[PDB]
Amino acid sequence: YGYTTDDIEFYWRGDDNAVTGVTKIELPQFSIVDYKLITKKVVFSTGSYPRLSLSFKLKRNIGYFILQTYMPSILITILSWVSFWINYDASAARVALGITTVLT
Amino acid sequence: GDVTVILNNLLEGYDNKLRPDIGVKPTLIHTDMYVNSIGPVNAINMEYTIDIFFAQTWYDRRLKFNSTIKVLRLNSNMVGKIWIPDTFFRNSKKADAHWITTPNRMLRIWNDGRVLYTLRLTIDAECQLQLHNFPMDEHSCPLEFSSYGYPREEIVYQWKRSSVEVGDTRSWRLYQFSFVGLRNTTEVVKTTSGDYVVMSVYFDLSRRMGYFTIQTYIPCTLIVVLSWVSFWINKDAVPARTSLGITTVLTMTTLSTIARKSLPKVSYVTAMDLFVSVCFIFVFSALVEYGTLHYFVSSQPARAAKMDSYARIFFPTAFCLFNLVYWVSYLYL
Amino acid sequence: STGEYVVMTTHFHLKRKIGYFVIQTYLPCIMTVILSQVSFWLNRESVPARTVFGVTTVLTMTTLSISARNSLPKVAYATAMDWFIAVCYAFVFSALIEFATVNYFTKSQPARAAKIDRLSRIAFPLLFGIFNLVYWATYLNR
Ligand SMILES: *[C@@H]1O[C@H](CO)[C@@H](O[C@@H]2O[C@H](CO)[C@@H](O[C@@H]3O[C@H](CO[C@H]4O[C@H](CO[C@H]5O[C@H](CO)[C@@H](O)[C@H](O)[C@@H]5O[C@H]5O[C@H](CO)[C@@H](O)[C@H](O)[C@@H]5O)[C@@H](O)[C@H](O[C@H]5O[C@H](CO)[C@@H](O)[C@H](O)[C@@H]5O)[C@@H]4O)[C@@H](O)[C@H](O[C@H]4O[C@H](CO)[C@@H](O)[C@H](O)[C@@H]4O[C@H]4O[C@H](CO)[C@@H](O)[C@H](O)[C@@H]4O[C@H]4O[C@H](CO)[C@@H](O)[C@H](O)[C@@H]4O)[C@@H]3O)[C@H](O)[C@H]2NC(C)=O)[C@H](O)[C@H]1NC(C)=O
Ligand SMILES: CCCCCCCCCCCCCCCCCCCC(=O)O[C@H](COC(=O)CCCCCCCCCCCCCC)COP(=O)(O)OCCN
Ligand SMILES: *[C@@H]1O[C@H](CO)[C@@H](O[C@@H]2O[C@H](CO)[C@@H](O)[C@H](O)[C@H]2NC(C)=O)[C@H](O)[C@H]1NC(C)=O
Repeated sequence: YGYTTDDIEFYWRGDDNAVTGVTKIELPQFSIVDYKLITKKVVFSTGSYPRLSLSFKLKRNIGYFILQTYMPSILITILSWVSFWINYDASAARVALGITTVLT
Repeated sequence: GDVTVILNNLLEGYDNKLRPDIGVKPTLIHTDMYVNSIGPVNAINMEYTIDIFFAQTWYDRRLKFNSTIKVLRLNSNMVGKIWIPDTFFRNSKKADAHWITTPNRMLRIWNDGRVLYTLRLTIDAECQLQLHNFPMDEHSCPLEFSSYGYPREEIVYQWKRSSVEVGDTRSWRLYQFSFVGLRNTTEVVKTTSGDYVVMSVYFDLSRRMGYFTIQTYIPCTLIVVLSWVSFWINKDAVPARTSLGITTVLTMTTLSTIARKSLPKVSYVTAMDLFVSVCFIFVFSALVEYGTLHYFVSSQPARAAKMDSYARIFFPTAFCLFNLVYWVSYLYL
Repeated sequence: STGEYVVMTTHFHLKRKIGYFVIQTYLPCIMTVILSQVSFWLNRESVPARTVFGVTTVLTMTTLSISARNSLPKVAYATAMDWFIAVCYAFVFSALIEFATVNYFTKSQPARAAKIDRLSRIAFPLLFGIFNLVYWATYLNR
């Protein structure tokens, strides 16, 4: 914050072992694909300051979503399709099915 | 009187930045605890609250006096003037001491330099619960602590024989679980700074069934038998049976949503969502069965007449079998 | 482990007010049970009506149990409200089972069907009243 690039210099110690403990991180929903360590300088109205960046790339898991909100949609659409086997004489059943599926 | 003179002579030429025996040998610290209450174990955040009375005792040859009084008993007004080890809990999400009305601390300096330092803590420790076998799951998840800046060559911790002593175990907020035991452990870990002596206390929790038994299991089995009730209504009344099936499916999916909303987002299949999925399948199979029955009535009536009585026996037997299998398997696993 | 300490204790005795739980659980449960027993006075020819009655009352009781269990802590035993909701669920399920039995005996032994229907028009309300009296008496005396 206070010291510009002619007063302080940031660098990672090792440049690849500076950040450890990533492979041990378990997330309930995501999965750490990789992580990058960047060293650069930013320029503000008051000076040029050093900067490091630790950038993770989280990839989201899909199992929970399939079991939670994709399967019910497919089963409700199939429950809508069953109305095609019902004969056209029953007007209170096919309506029922279709309306209920729409609501769901 | 003369205790003021002793306290003044102990703090004359005293540097509270240098551990006792800074360049001789590591400082042996004996740690004890007193678990007041193990707070609620919420699985959503994979954490659990605990309230303890952390006691640390070590030897300080600089706080060594020679008078008639054997022990100096002091409040938290002299804790910030002597050396105090920087013990921190390595798996605590958020923890804090108590300050009402006066900082809850105690300092007892014996005659030969032996110091006892006790404080009250409320630690929100972290433990990644493996939410398989849910809700028939058992966990054993720890509370780890070690020095922060002093490696193994400077600070060595060591349990006492009767170190960890739980309280009454009855007025605790362990709702869904049940305390079954504990065990202490000492190891050495490697860090970018050095080698540290890490102590651990493992608490064994067993999830008692109940809330889930009455929140999801009974509702879903009662929905299954509700879906079976349709097998006895006459096959000519189409709208009644279609309404039965579709509303039963709707309630089933609502109950599955709630049951999964109980525990956090996990990408694997537990033992509860498996149950609600089997129940869903049952209801869907009863509905497609009635659909095929109604479709075959137009083609061949005797086929449907036999199919109805076949299903009336085939469904409850398959459900009893499923239950038996499921329950026995998980209770043995 | 350190010594003997003097401890001053102060208990504040409390007593829960049942008005809100009455209004939001016991009235909906009782009204659902009544709406369910209404399905006995409908004629035996209207099957879809009684089926709707039964199914919707069972669903209402399920959602009522769910909404009633949310207010409390996640406790691992059964409360009094839990017993009341269980008994009301049993009553609605028994009404549905009776309708199913009547429909099963209809068109084959309609005398027996009409007999059990006219008997269930009196057996359910008296049993529910007796259960209400027993429950309220044994739980308000304490
Ligand atoms: C970013 O900014 C943040 C905000 O500025 C900043 O947070 C602040 O950090 C500082 C330092 O870390 C904190 O200051 C210290 O706080 C310690 C305890 O903190 C707890 O309590 C405070 C409230 O403090 C009141 O209550 C205590 C306990 O009663 C009193 O001791 C205090 O004096 C104070 O009392 C006044 O206020 C009361 C009303 O509350 C009145 O009733 C009372 O009459 C007084 O008027 C809480 O706010 C804290 O919560 C925060 O911190 C926790 C930490 O875990 C967080 O979890 C939480 O979320 C909050 O963030 C916490 O609960 C004090 O003990 C400490 O003072 C001692 O240490 C200093 C330094 O060593 C000494 O100089 C000082 O003299 C004190 O030592 C004396 O007392 C101790 C008692 O243990 C003795 O052992 C010791 O020997 C010494 O006694 C000697 O001297 C005495 C005179 O001093 C004498 O009487 C004795 O006889 C003897 O001779 C210090 O005040 C500050 O609270 C934080 N503020 C906030 C809002 O968090 C943060 O760090 C910054 N971040 C970074 C990266 O920099
Ligand atoms: C103080 C009260 C506390 C009790 C607690 C719960 C009680 C539930 C509500 C009452 C149950 C039934 C009410 C009295 C019986 C009705 C009277 C006429 C019926 C009858 O004749 O009996 C047969 C059964 O019908 C029927 O009535 C069939 C339904 C009866 C039981 C069905 C099983 C449902 C299970 C409920 C639990 C499920 C979920 C619970 C969480 C009809 O036919 P029949 O030919 O045999 O009659 C032989 C004569 N012809
Ligand atoms: C707490 O830690 C102490 C010290 O490690 C354990 O005490 C040892 O217990 C074993 C078997 O019980 C004995 O063979 C050792 O002699 C004991 N050591 C000392 C120094 O007393 C104690 O068992 C631990 N508590 C547990 C695991 O619950």
